[PDB]
Amino acid sequence: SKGEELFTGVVPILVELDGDVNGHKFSVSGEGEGDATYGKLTLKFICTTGKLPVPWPTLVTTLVQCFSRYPDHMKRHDFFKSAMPEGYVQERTIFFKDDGNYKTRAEVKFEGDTLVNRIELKGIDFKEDGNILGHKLEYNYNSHNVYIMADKQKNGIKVNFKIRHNIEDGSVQLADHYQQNTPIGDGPVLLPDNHYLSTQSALSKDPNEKRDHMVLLEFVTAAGIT
Ligand code: NA
Repeated sequence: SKGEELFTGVVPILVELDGDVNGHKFSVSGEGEGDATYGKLTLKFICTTGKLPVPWPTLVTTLVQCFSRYPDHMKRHDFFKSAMPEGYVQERTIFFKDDGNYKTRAEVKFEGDTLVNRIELKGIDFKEDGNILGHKLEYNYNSHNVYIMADKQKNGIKVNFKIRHNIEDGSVQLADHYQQNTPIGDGPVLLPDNHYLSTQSALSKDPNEKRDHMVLLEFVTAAGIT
């Protein structure tokens, strides 16, 4: 409705994250655009503090599900856009198997015509020689499904899914994601029936960019109903 009409065209996106993983502090700034009509996201992220101390793929999920394409028949299940423009809080705990965890809190809302994702990330219990702090993950990203359920008690949603990061030896580093989103405003939101978002992502590098960075192209579509 009101929220849905804010995404019918191309919307500029800004992402700002401050992180601390095992005491390694860093900041990331991202810019790009989203076109929910095609579930399309294009963004470029920059580590503004120097070298990123964790692998870029591990930050992908943290670094705007309101850009998902919801088929017309599923639009009544789109919580994310319904919370706009006031926005929502997105919180996650990401458990890296046999390693540490990230806890994140983000506020996603409009500032003017720009969709902004402001994030604080805290990582603890990482192994200094593990796949994360040791940078043993390939610079790529597998397709992932996100499973969404209503959470009535918080007037929001609960989300869970698995991400499998590719290790450079051919193995896999699992990152189990637990997520909750709650509206910032007190207006009504769409509480959905169970469904999922199917996402595909491609990571690349800007050949003229010398700062540590990540270019991302992502397509996201809601599914699972009718
Ligand atoms: Na402890």
